Amino acid sequence: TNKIEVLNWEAFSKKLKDYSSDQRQFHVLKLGFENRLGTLSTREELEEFGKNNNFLVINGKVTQNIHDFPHILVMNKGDVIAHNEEDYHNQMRELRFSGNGDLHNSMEPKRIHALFKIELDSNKRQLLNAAGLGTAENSLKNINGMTIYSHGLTVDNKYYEDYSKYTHNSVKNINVTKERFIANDDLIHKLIESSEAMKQSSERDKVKAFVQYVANHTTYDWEAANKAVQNYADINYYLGSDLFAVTERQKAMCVGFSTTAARAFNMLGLPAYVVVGKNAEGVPHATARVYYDKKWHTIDGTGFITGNKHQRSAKYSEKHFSTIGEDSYDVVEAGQEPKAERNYMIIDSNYESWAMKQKTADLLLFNKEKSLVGLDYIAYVE
Amino acid sequence: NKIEVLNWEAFSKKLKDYSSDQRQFHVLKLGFENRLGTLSTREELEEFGKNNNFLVINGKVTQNIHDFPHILVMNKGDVIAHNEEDYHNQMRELRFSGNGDLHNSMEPKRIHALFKIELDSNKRQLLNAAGLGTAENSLKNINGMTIYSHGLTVDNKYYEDYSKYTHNSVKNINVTKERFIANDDLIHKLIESSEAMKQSSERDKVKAFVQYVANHTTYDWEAANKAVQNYADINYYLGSDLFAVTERQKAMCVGFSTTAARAFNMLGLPAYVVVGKNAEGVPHATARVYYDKKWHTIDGTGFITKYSEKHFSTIGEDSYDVVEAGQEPKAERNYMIIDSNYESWAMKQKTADLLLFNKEKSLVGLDYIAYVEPTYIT
Repeated sequence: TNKIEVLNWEAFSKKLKDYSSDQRQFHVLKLGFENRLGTLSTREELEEFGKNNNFLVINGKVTQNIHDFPHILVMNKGDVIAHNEEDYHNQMRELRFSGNGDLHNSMEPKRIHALFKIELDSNKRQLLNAAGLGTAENSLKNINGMTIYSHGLTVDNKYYEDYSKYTHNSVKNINVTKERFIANDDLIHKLIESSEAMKQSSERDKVKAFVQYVANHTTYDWEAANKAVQNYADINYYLGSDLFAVTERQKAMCVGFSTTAARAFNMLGLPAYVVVGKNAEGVPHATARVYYDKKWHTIDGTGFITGNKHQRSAKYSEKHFSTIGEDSYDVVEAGQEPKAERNYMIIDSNYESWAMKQKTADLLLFNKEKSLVGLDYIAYVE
Repeated sequence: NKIEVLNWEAFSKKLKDYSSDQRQFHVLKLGFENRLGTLSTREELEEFGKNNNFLVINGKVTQNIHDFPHILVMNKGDVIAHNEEDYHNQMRELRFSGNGDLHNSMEPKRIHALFKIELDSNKRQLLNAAGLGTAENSLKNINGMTIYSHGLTVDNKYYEDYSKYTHNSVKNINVTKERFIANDDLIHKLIESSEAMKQSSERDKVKAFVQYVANHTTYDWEAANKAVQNYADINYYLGSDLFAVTERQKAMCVGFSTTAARAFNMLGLPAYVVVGKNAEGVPHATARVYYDKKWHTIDGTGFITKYSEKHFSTIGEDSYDVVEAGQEPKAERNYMIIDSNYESWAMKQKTADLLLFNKEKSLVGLDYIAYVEPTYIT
């Protein structure tokens, strides 16, 4: 009866070149999945599918003619094809748990397939659910002259997919490569360009311009900030706070804003670092400290959060006009305990005295070339 | 001073040579202030050898630190500076975590030395100003000689925070049959402790178990509150899966219901897990459980930040309207979506078969059928 060969991309590609040399695009079906894995796929994209899938040849045929278009059949590398009924029933005798798979590297749900009808019925799936487990759903594909049936082989925690989204989000921003970091520095450079900060005369107006631009093109993450004030554990806090938040994600919280700003200011020859303290409403906050016009300043790049105002005291007036809230924080020295509990930033004066005297490009530590003021400029004078 | 770095094989050779009598070691890992192992065996040392190499200092394989033998290890990948210049070369250009081959692992690497090396506060302030971090300065004084360590690779400064999410996301999936069986054992302990088997009637077994579990498991009100705030949260899954009440000892409705359903099938009380809305109109889950000739809705969700007998009677048992799979609820309040055809099928099964796996952990053996209820008066 019907034969099925399982080949990898190398072997399959050979057969493809023999039986379909003129064919340039292919649809691709993956056994166990509703939608095409690929539509109008090229041989390069086929090869890419070959990393996680093997290819099927059925009765000598490399493709299935479906609505007059060649379809390639693939399946997950750990899947099994039951040869006959006896084999299938051997295979389903005992629940097969995901963690006991031989190949350690791939423990996503495996499937079993057969040219005869196989399924796991709603009763068995209800019992799996009753043990907190899940397993891939029933499905089939009608092809040329036969039908291939599929369903879960391994059982696992029924929340596997939900969890695995957290796996992905938890790793996509760590193990950062030098390439990733340089590309981010490019994103910052582009923010600097778009802000037109370099077109400003004074250093102060450079700051103003960049801060206002970023505030006008980055979403503040109200939800995550909300959950963070009620110290509720949230991966979104980190996604809004790290070096990729305003640049890649375009959605950020205070630490994100302040880190992107500090990086940008150092590029612009304006000695900067990130500080933390508390809101004028007592809630934990973060800002940048930036050196310009002979002084270290507190710059709050997220000055739109608090609906409630608080004036006073006079140093020396509101007439010292700022439209980015320059130096509106009290400062607390690193080490010293905060004597108040609102409207302070914890600064480090030794570091500030040190930083203002360094070559600004050195302050970048790495990728020093992206400095916009060369490699020798020092902000401090006399 | 001489420091030599050995994998577990070679080090085991030398340990056999010089410390055969010692069957337990404490284990210090360079760059870490706590011990890595406490009274570790050679088994556990071998496990340590998967991600760490072993230090041999001036020929010695073991150290007397507080009148007990200690072994020094360090992460594979960590580097040793031999002199000031060598140290400068290693540090000359930022080393990013993701640029190791490695092939494994990609955890922060550290650099070590027998002379003073540190990443001072200035440098860490600049790293911080880049959104970057690296391992802390650290120190071990072994026997008059001092081993200095600090971070070597740099990465996203939230590396540790993200990695807790990585860990929590994978620790409960790729479940092994051994893990599943051990979870069944945890459930058995809950049953024993609940004294449910020592009750006379089915209803009392159900009440005892549900009560005990709801009284000895933390209800995760935060996760629940955020779930009704439709704020995506890994803690929902941690409070909902099969390890929630058993391992985590902290759960929401699906967790309580799933553990209870499993226990009831073990106890010979046909059970499955159903969803719907509680009396407030918010998404809830319960267990449907067969006993006393009827299918019942059992809501065993706890309240501890006491689940009483009154609560069981008025809320825990049969307090929901049932709606058939496929049908619309009367209001969006106080209903559970059941499968009547499934209920009819399951109640006639050998209850061990309802467990699908680890059937020998059935507390009523292999032949128990709940549907056997042959007289009217009971």
